[PDB]
Amino acid sequence: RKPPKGMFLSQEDVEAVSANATAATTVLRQLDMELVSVKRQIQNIKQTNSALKEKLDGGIEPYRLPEVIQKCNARWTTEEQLLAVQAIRKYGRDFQAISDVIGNKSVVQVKNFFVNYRRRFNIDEVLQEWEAE
Amino acid sequence: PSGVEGAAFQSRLPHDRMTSQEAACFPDIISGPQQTQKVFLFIRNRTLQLWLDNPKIQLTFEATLQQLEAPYNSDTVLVHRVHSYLERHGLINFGIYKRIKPLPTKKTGKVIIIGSGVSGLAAARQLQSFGMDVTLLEARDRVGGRVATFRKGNYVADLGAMVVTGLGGNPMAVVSKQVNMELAKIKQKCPLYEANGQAVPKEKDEMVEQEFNRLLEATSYLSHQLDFNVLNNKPVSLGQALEVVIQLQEKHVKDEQIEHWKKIVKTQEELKELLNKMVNLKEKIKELHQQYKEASEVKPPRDITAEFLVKSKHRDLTALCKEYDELAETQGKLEEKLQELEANPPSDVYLSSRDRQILDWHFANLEFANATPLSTLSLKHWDQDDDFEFTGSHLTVRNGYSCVPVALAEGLDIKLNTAVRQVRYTASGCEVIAVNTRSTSQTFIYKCDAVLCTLPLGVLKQQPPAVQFVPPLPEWKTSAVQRMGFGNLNKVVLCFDRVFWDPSVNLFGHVGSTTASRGELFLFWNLYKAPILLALVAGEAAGIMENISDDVIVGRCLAILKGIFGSSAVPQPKETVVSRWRADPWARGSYSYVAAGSSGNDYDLMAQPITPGPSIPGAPQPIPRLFFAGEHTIRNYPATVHGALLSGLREAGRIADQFLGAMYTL
Ligand SMILES: CC(=N)C[C@@H](c1ccccc1)[C@]12Nc3cc(C)c(C)cc3N(C[C@H](O)[C@H](O)[C@H](O)COP(=O)(O)OP(=O)(O)OC[C@H]3O[C@@H](n4cnc5c(N)ncnc54)[C@H](O)[C@@H]3O)C1=NC(=O)NC2=O
Repeated sequence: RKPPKGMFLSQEDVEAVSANATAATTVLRQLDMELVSVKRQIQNIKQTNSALKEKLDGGIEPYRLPEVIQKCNARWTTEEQLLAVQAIRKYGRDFQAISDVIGNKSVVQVKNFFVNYRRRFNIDEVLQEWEAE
Repeated sequence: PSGVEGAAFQSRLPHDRMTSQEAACFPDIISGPQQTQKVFLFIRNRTLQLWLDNPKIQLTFEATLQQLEAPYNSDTVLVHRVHSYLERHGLINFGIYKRIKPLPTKKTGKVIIIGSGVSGLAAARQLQSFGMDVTLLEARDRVGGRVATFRKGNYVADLGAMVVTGLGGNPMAVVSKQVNMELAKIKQKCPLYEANGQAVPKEKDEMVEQEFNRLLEATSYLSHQLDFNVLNNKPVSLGQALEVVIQLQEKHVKDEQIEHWKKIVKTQEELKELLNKMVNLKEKIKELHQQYKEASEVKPPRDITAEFLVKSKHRDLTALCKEYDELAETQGKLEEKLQELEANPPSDVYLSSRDRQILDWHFANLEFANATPLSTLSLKHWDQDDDFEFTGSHLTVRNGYSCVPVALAEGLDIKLNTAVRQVRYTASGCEVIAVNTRSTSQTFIYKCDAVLCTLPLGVLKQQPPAVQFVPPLPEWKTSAVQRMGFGNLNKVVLCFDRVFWDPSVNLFGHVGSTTASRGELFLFWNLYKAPILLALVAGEAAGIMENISDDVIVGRCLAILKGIFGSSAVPQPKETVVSRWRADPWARGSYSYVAAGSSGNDYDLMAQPITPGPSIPGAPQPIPRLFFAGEHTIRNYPATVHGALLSGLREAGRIADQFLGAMYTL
């Protein structure tokens, strides 16, 4: 019903290796060259990646900023309201970004701000100008 | 098996079923009620048991009926019919036994048997037992034919048949009780030794053998499951198929490597795209940090836009730093996945040069068993006689196999040195024209009712013929002769003064240097009481080594043995003999094999008797005159002694039926 274990023999393969006098040597050479081809292709991309790794040396260490640890506040200082309006102008609806810019306002408080100070800070107009870019 | 059922097995018969032959002689019983069949079968099996329990004395009908019980001994004609059938076809009272009823005073019919090999001798004894006039014509100065035994002093070594291939259902088991045969079991273990002269480690000595067995199963799969049996009109050989299987196993090895390195490039190219994204991000982070720095240099107090810039760029920087860290995360995963794949590559090669040479020994061993290059064997049929193999350990005849034919030859009219030149067969009878081998001009004529031809297939193949048939053998017979394979294997007898090998090791291999010479002195036997080593020449090497003198052959033998046991532990041989079976004019080879383009059906064709045309036109259909026995005529047991023996028994039964009449069929 099926070939022995560790033995590989398909109807397709038999016909291909018995097609002529040296169809056996031909098929085995096409794979011998295919192997050499792929082997030197490996060292090539290995070389390319080795150079790209060296250009990443040091990582992003001299570019990391220390962690700002501030507690979330409920009241809006005029300052924070003004930061918010500018954050909307730059980020639109990315409430997470806006929250991070202000620093001491939670993502929900940011969404609340959108409805509370909606008319007073023409947030409709501010948002439509963000989309204009 | 044991009892009455074991006797059926020991006679190669199904204990609980009637054979085709039995159906022919007893058509009343087999077509009858099931109860009668079982009575028949028991009678048959019990009679066989009686003969088998004591094969040194004739088993008569009277003695048989005596030991039968009710309700089996009630029908005395049924018992007489069964006994007669078994005696006629040589299932009981065959070989060498003491006769209770001394042979009939006058004989009936005359048979000339060509050749006093085992097949010839077996028939001769039977026909004489049936009361026929029998004369055997042997070309050699000895009986046995391809059962040749070298004897000198105490050295005894078979140049021909050597092995009893298991006693389970072997007619030679019966013969071995009748003849003083010193049967010694063969220890299976065979240590190989490479060209260098050093053993193959059990590690490889199993990897190769298991691969060899796997390669055979694979050819069997190629034949039966993929129907790969004809290629370019030519029938596919075992060799061709083995080559194809090996090539596909080398192909798979490469296919595996290709798709493994193909896994590496796909992952390495994923890394390439990730490192590019990382370099471009570290670039933007570099610039963005500078911008944040410059925004922080603007010291307070600052307006809200300037304060926003600082905060905004701070957010943007940690956001891009979030990405780079998640990209360095992925880099670590891909970077170790590459050390994963590079750590475990697939197989480098299918078989190395060292491997392929040890495999070639296994191929040579198979070429030895079939006495022919694997490229000559039929893929579909080379092993058609596997199902009929005997049970039990293979044995050797320690006192020389010739003891068997010589024992059979006793009390028989044998003309030695008598080379048959022509066989003439007509509606009225036969004349055989032979000459004296010593002075070829001295001619003999033999007139007979029937001729039993036991000429080897090698002989029958000769072109131009060594034996002429008048009239010529029919096209269906000669085509079978041409189609069938007649192979070759040779032996080198090496007689020493001392044992320098492992005495508990029966056989040990020598691995050749090339595929071309794998057969050349590949195996050595240590079987005899005396210090004798026997060297085999198989495969393509057998035919070539025959053109080389004994000294050179013995030279190469010593060389090989030196490499294995030490250059000073191997002395000069006192006596040496080299067989040349293909050269031998009375053999022209060693034994038959199922050639590519042949089948087991050709063996049946070989066994078919020839019936001459009528003398006077319009005269009734003549009796068959020319019968064939021998190794190459028995489909289920070809190329063996027991096969030859059995074919003899077969023909003797057929001839006696023809010329003495079958009284038991009523
Ligand atoms: C399966 C096997 N392969 C069995 C063997 C085996 C091998 C490996 C592992 C285990 C066992 C195995 N080994 C083994 C080795 C070698 C080296 C050879 C050679 C053969 C065998 N065989 C096969 C058997 O040896 C083989 O099958 C039988 O012995 C053959 O018996 P006939 O059928 O009767 O043929 P023949 O004896 O020729 O009688 C014909 C006579 O006619 C004469 N004549 C000629 N011309 C004439 C003329 N013009 N006018 C007048 N006369 C003329 C001519 O001179 C001759 O006397 C073995 N048979 C076994 O049972 N066991 C063995 O071990």
